[PDB]
Amino acid sequence: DDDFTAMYKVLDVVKAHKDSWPFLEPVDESYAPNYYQIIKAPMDISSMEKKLNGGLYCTKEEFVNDMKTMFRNCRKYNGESSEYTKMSDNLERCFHRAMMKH
Amino acid sequence: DDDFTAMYKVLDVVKAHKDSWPFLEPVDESYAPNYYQIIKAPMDISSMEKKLNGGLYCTKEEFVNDMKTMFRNCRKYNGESSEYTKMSDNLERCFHRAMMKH
Amino acid sequence: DDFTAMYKVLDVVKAHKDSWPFLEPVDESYAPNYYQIIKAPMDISSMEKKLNGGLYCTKEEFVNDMKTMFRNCRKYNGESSEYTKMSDNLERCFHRAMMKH
Amino acid sequence: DDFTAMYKVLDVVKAHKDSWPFLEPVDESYAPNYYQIIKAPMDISSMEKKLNGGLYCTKEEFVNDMKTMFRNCRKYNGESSEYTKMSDNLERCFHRAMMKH
Ligand SMILES: C=CCn1cc(C(=O)N(C)C2CCN([C@@H](C)c3ccccc3)CC2)c2cc(C)[nH]c2c1=O
Ligand SMILES: C=CCn1cc(C(=O)N(C)C2CCN([C@@H](C)c3ccccc3)CC2)c2cc(C)[nH]c2c1=O
Ligand SMILES: C=CCn1cc(C(=O)N(C)C2CCN([C@@H](C)c3ccccc3)CC2)c2cc(C)[nH]c2c1=O
Ligand SMILES: C=CCn1cc(C(=O)N(C)C2CCN([C@@H](C)c3ccccc3)CC2)c2cc(C)[nH]c2c1=O
Repeated sequence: DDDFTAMYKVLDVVKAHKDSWPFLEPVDESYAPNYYQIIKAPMDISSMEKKLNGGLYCTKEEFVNDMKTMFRNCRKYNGESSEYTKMSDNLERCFHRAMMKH
Repeated sequence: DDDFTAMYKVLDVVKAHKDSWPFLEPVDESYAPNYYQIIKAPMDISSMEKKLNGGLYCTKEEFVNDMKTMFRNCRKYNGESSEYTKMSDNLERCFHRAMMKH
Repeated sequence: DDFTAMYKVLDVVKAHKDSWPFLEPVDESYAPNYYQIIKAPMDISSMEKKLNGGLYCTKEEFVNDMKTMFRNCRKYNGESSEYTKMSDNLERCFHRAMMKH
Repeated sequence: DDFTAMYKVLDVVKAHKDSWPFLEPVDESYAPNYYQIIKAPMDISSMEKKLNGGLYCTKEEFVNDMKTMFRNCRKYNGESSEYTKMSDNLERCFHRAMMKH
């Protein structure tokens, strides 16, 4: 198969994970005060989906980088001890297994 | 062929233009004295890139308004006869061509 | 020339489906004591930095860093590892590209 | 087109009185552990090689390499270094040239 199909299958697996729900859409600032003042490059699963379906991921590289940002942003904003960060770790290990499979 | 994909393609075209380089990042005040005191709403290509990839442009209207602001700030601070203003007219024309294509 | 050739070859390698574990320096949280075991770590981003920094005088000097990158994988993960299968895939791709460019 | 502009800019930059420390990759004998500290080394000769090799599609990557050059200087030598004064001068020079060409 090809890189598109692989990335599509990976996102589907990631979205299905029990802890994906905080990462599905862009962060609502009413739930997270000054998120966009703190986070310079916001990233979420729906934006990755938009880029993928829009033919904007030429290679797996820029896909991994966006994933890397989504998790970096979580850690940065919520802290290492946050419940969101535990979920982020779980989702990261999920993204990793999926990459290895697809 | 989606608002997101269209805006992504447009920004890429704009960044590639010969005169985009002074609009790529937020204005360095060391090159433009008291820029931030004069300009109430600063805007640049990297900020718009971050807004787009963050899922913050619901419609093209939102995007056009930021672009309008970016060029308004240039004319305001540098004046009609400035070399920056010639560049900002060229880039505005570039923004327009891209919006018609994508 | 050699410069442009080395440039095109890294691009081909990065584009390969199995390049993603070789793109950045190894995260020790995924590979315990990697840096204690591997004495000369190498990754695609590091070679890109050397290339762009004018640190590759020869084509050979560059080919040795690539070779080290695959050697390190085999050494650390073993012959039967899933990483080694991807390393093999990335290696012949590298070779195919070197012959074309 | 963008080529000619970037070529003229580099020529102007190379001609500047303070360009000489930035012309070639850093000699580690003058700067101890430079390559251990600086992860992305950049210099004018490397930028010339990329330009002449057709690796700058747009002015954007060219500006980014220039930004790296100066970032490296500041990082390694500090804000109060004589090299950093030279770096500021060369940056002002890069800027005038970019406006002209
Ligand atoms: C870790 C991922 C990024 N991230 C997402 C947050 C976030 O967005 N949330 C928790 C919710 C807000 C409401 N939404 C809507 C769409 C929804 C969906 C289903 C049921 C109720 C509400 C879901 C995500 C959030 C909130 C803080 C304080 N920090 C963060 C944060 O870092
Ligand atoms: C193959 C050669 C180099 N090599 C890389 C490893 C490695 O580092 N990885 C596989 C991951 C680490 C985390 N990153 C992040 C950004 C990521 C990417 C995609 C999904 C989740 C997380 C990607 C590569 C790794 C782990 C072992 C046990 N041996 C190795 C190893 O020999
Ligand atoms: C600022 C730019 C990058 N940068 C270059 C250095 C550097 O390499 N130099 C200054 C010289 C070394 C030898 N060469 C030769 C060609 C030469 C030229 C003229 C007289 C003698 C030798 C020129 C660059 C250097 C040294 C420190 C402590 N930090 C740096 C450093 O940050
Ligand atoms: C045009 C729109 C916004 N705008 C940006 C300016 C600005 O910031 N610049 C032109 C530079 C500053 C330094 N950077 C670096 C990375 C650079 C790039 C190329 C060569 C040298 C240095 C690029 C933008 C600037 C300066 C005045 C007097 N008015 C303005 C101004 O209205």
